[PDB]
Amino acid sequence: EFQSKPLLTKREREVFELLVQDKTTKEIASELFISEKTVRNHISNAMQKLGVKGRSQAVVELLRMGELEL
Amino acid sequence: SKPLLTKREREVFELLVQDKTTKEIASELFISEKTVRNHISNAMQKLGVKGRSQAVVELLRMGELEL
Repeated sequence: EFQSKPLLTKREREVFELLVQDKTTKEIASELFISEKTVRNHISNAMQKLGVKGRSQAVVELLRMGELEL
Repeated sequence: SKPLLTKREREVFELLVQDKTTKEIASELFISEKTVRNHISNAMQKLGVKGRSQAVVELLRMGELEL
């Protein structure tokens, strides 16, 4: 309706939801049927969108924003 | 189940979730960057996880960190 689209794309969110369950990037790639490079690319793009340098800070910010659950 | 962090280990994570690099943490807590990495590693081992983000998520789960 009028709310803006989530900052994360669908696939970025899937990667992050696996990330918080302790999966390695190989396991995420295997689960999502994509290359590891693609997993890294998704993590990288999401952190450039949040303007943070590390995965920890991406997770925290995403959690603050309601874009990721736990 | 419930692993206990020392004062320093908790402090490092508390600073970590405020978007500080290890360099900055080292500066604020008046210790070396090596010592900061050591506290992080030892916390990760107590928590049974593989990286910093997983440590943060497990501490959030247990109620030992707040955002």
